[PDB]
Amino acid sequence: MADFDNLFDAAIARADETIRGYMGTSATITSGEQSGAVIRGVFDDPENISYAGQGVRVEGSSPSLFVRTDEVRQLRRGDTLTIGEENFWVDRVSPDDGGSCHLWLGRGVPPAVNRRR
Repeated sequence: MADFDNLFDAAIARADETIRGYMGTSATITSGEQSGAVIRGVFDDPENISYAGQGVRVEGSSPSLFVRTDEVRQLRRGDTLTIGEENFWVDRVSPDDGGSCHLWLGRGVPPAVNRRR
């Protein structure tokens, strides 16, 4: 469970806080215009509780995606993307002048995800 970690983790961090938080998400943008851009970022669901007591939310209705550059911004509506499972969709909005740095996604985690083992 714990091996090959420099040396220790008590009198070296001089902090001891904020450890959990595994990351490493890959998302790919494929639009009818210029499909061929791989971005990093994961899915976020405000609602949180997506198990029981659903069909209303009254708190979380749409999930956002966290990006680390400025490509998702270009991910204008009507663009399909693939992440991990290989399914990400731009839920963003643009009544006329699109360009919001909110990044609201719509997922459709399907079976086919190019597995290898």
